[PDB]
Amino acid sequence: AQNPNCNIMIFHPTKEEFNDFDKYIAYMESQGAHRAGLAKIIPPKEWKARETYDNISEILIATPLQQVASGRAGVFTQYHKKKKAMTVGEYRHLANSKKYQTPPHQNFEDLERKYWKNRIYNSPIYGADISGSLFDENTKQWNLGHLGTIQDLLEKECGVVIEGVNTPYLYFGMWKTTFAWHTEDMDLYSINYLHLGEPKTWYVVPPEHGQRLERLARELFPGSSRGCGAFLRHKVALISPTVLKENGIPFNRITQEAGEFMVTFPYGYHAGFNHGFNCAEAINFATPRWIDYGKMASQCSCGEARVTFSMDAFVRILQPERYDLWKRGQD
Ligand SMILES: O=C(O)CNC(=O)C(=O)O
Ligand SMILES: [Mg+2]
Ligand code: NI
Ligand SMILES: [Zn+2]
Repeated sequence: AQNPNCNIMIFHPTKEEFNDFDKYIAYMESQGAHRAGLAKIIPPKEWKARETYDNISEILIATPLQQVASGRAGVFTQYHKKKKAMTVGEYRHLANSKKYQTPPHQNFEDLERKYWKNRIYNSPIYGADISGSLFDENTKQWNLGHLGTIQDLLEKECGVVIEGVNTPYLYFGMWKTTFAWHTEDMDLYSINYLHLGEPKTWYVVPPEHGQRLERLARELFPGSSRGCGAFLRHKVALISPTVLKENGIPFNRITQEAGEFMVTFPYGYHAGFNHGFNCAEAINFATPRWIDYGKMASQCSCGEARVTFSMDAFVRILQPERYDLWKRGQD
């Protein structure tokens, strides 16, 4: 069995290997990369996403989100308070202000320590989930707006044509902006490209051990767990590496830098934080190996998770027994 300890693997494809996206994902899986839940892909030196980032300041962040924490430093939830619209140039200035800028630090490990010590005492503002793309249309390799769609994959594997679309999203971050513990909708893959700026630290639980994280989360968030049998779908709970280690939960960590891709694999729980002002692009995708995970994915039906239009067909076709309850939660 390849990668039996479920370590995060780092790949360096050549320019020839960077042509065929599906083939390279399957290659990484042949080497056991999915066992970690997360892999890093460093593009060949010949590749670029676009020519420059000099002209992005007028992008609008219609609904910036202030991430307010409750709990203790290692075990907390966050809610998202909506703020007034601002441009990416305005948001960048805000991120660099004395109130929000990254503190002085020695290295990524010192900054990680500072994040976990101090996160709860601040409320950073995240420009998340903005439909759009920063890949140039002429970039033919690993262009996150030109991937094969999940609807086409379902149709190819199962024969059923469905409605829905699959487009990328932009994330503008600052110091301490946080992504809560989650797997993707319908336990899909994700791919995330860090276009510019400061790093993103990731934590990940191997898919084979996801239920250990879920059991811990029910213990640590007992009100939330009574409210919903899949409350991590709400994407609000944080648990620190120290707390995971104290509770014996298998996990790994890695820091993504600008110019690097990360892939999350089906049912790979992940969480993390941004080091300072940055911009990422991410999208969900599927492969044949996903279908079995999609059929078994948990679902939130309490009303909180509320998701895209395109998840309807995935539930309806893959999970017909659950569909009526799930759809009630959507309405
Ligand atoms: O970058 C972020 O805030 C969160 N991204 C992801 O969870 C992802 O790419 O799957
Ligand atoms: Mg612009
Ligand atoms: Ni994710
Ligand atoms: Zn729920």
